[PDB]
Amino acid sequence: MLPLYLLTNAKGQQMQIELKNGEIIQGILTNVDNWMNLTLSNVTEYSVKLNEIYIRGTFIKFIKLQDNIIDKVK
Amino acid sequence: DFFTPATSELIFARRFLINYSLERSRKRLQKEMERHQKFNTRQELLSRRTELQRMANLELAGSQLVSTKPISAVSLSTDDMVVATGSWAGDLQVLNSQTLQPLTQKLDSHVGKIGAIDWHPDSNNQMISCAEDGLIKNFQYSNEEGGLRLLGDLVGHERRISDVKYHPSGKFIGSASHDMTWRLWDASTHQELLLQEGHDKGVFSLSFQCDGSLVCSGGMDSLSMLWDIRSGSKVMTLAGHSKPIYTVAWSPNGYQVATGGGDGIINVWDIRKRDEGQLNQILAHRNIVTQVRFSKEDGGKKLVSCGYDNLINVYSSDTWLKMGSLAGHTDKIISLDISNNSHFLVSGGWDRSIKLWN
Amino acid sequence: RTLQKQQEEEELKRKLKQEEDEKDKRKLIESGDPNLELHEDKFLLDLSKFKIYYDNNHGYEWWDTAYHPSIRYVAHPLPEKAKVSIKAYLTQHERKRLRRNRRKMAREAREIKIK
Amino acid sequence: APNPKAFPLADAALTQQILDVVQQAANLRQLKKGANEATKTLNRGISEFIIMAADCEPIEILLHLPLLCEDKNVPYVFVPSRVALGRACGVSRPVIAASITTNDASAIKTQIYAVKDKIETLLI
Amino acid sequence: IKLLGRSLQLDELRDFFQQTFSSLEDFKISGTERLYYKYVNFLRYQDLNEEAIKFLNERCLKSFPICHKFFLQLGQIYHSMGNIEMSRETYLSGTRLVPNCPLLWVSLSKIDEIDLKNPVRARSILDRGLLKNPDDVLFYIAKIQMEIRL
Amino acid sequence: RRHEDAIKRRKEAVNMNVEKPTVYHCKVFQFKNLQNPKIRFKLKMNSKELSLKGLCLRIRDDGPGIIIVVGNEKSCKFYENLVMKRIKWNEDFELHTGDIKMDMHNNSISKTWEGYLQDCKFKGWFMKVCNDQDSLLRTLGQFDSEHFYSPV
Repeated sequence: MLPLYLLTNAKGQQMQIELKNGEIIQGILTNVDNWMNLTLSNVTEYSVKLNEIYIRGTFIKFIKLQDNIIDKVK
Repeated sequence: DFFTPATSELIFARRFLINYSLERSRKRLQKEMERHQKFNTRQELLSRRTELQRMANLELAGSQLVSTKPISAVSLSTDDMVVATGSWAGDLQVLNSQTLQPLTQKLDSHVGKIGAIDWHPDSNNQMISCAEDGLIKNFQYSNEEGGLRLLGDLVGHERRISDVKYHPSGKFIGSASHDMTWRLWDASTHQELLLQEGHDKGVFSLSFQCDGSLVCSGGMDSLSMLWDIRSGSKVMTLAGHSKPIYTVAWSPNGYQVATGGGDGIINVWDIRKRDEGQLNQILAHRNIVTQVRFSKEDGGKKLVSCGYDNLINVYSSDTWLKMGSLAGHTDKIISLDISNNSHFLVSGGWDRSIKLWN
Repeated sequence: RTLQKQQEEEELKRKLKQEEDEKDKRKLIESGDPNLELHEDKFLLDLSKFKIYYDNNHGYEWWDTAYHPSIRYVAHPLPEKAKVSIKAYLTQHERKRLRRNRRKMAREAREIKIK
Repeated sequence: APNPKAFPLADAALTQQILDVVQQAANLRQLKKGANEATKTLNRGISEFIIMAADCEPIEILLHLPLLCEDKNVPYVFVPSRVALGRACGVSRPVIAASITTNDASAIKTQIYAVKDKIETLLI
Repeated sequence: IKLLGRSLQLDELRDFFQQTFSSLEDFKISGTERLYYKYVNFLRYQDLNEEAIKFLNERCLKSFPICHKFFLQLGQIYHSMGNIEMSRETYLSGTRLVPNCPLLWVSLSKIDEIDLKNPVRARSILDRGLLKNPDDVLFYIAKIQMEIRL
Repeated sequence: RRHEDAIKRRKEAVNMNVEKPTVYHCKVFQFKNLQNPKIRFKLKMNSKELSLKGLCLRIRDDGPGIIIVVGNEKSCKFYENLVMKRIKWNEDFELHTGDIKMDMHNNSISKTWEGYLQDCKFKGWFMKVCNDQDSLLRTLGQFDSEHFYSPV
């Protein structure tokens, strides 16, 4: 299906986000918009523990989803 | 057969019933006329909430053990002088209302488990009693003479009887038996006139409308059939119960009927409106409903119900909602009766002890 | 634009307080004068309904308005009236005997058959 | 009808449930058959409830018990057929009265309280 | 307190009491429930002083009041001097404050049947309390003991 | 093989031929607060497993509400067991979104009613929220039972 629709069905799931600066951001998804701007909970980054972080959609390289994303989503 | 019997003794009495229920119907509805004419929301609703608050604020006053078996029948005499109580090992005793100490000596009358017991509406201290035996007995009672002196001894039935009532005229005594028939009696010659088969099982309860017009008969078929004594035929067949109807009572005004069933749901039937809003159903007690009563001299407007749940609960004639739950019974509550002045409640149950509420 | 919006917001805010006050007034009226949550409205009698009702009854009551019925006779009508599977248990003697007979039939069947 | 006298008398469905509890407690050894052992359970007071038979003759021999049940405040019902009752008790010879007794460790205790509750519903 | 109690020494028991309260300046009601109870209990062992015992359980029962031991001891004040109305009323307020306590209902029904007599009020009391708390068996025990006394 | 054949016999045996037994066992419950999602999940899933014709209503979310259940006496009995015994209504639970801890000591459960009624008009078990007691009593009113909810 559609990626945005999949991130709409997926709420509150652990995933490992890759950004353009090259820093790992491992977090739990909260809300998704049409611009795929991500807000995560229980956030920890690699080159820092954070309760919540805002993520711009355009700065994202790729997203490592959990394996059950199809089961929990669909 | 339909309409087969002639019933000669009945017509002479039945015309007395059309005159009686006619004049008391007009008089009663005229009192209702003045009432609905003169009421208003303010002292109507404030007094209503006051009385309901009183019933909700009632609490167990006292208790007096009586019989070796449970107390099946509890009925307050006219002007709440004494209470008549029958048991399953047949004995019936009257106890002074307030002090609750037994006035009469132990009396063994009925052989089987005693059914309903009622007091004569004219305050003559004549109490009718039914039991497992086909005998229903009149008992003349006095303040001080001694014991209880029976007058009439009546066999109308083969199997166990259940509820006997007085017609408001006091000249007729209704008897509901586990036979297909429920019968109506004379308070003079003690003979049968009405005999009715309305049900495939026994008729477990009778209730006379306070104007004497209509008899609501709760059956074990889970049907309560409304029989005009004068019309000789049913007015309406109304069954909301899935289980046998273990009690029925008329509101002082014929505007409301209350049928306690074996479903624990009290079916309150307004028969003034025949095609709309007949039933107002009420969730009464955890287990089934034993006896239902009305506030009497208050002109109804307050109901009180007891069942095999250990609570005795109170209702109003309009909201029909639970104002409060009445504790005090360690065990099943098989019988209940209200003071005429509505102040105190007198009940009995498998606790084998009469109880009061003040 | 912002100012106008702000003004509008203020107005809206103002409007809510009056409604709250009205609700409080209603509750006060209710204490001494009915409550719908408790169904206290049901205590009200209808002069129109009861009046046109009794006039429709033409005096007396809907029971005896027919006073047409027959006094001469007494009805005894309509003696109006579910299959349940009957489970028949049985003794340990008839369980042991039953199993013994069945296994005897199968045993003799296989024995004579193979014979 | 199985006699005018005997009361209360359950229906086919509740009779089926009660007889099911009869066989079950009979498998748990929590049951006592017969009028004499029923009487013994009533006097001891360990009886949860009394089952009796409607079709039995004469009826009086089972009519001595209801007085004792009402004395001890224990519930009782009448199954229609003594043949079906004893057949549920696990005896070919028809039994008239059976008694479900009390066990605090019994696994069917909840079943006994439910059926007993419906019995108390019937008693009146 | 039990020792000097066995030796029966009024000055050392009383002075030691004042020492105990002076140590109770630290307050926080650690174990003090039985402290006040034994204090009023020996001040009961002496025949006199019963009035300042009333005031004593008025200030202590005023502070603690959930105690339900002070309601029993004070019902023993008014039952000790023979006040049936005072006793009864104090057991009523007591049962109103602590419904979970059987001893108050039991003593209440006792003073009902023995003093004001009648069975009626007593049976009513044990019934209403029983259905107030169904859990405790001591209430059924109360009804059974009352009945076997009847 | 007997196991698989039994699973097949049960799968084809789900609906059976079974008619309406009537004899509907009905217990209405009322609750102060359902906010704990675990509770609503237990009500949904358990009601679906036991096939209980009934419903669960509430006033303005956190506000009080009613539970109504109809069906076989055994199934409804088990339901009452899970509502009363298994479910602990006095409890702390946090809403997972951040998280917001809702600690309810006051929230409790009580059985308002138990008993049989003829002709259940519930076609299924329908949970709903109502913004006011009026629309709640109309929600009960579409089944022509107003009286299951008694405000106290």
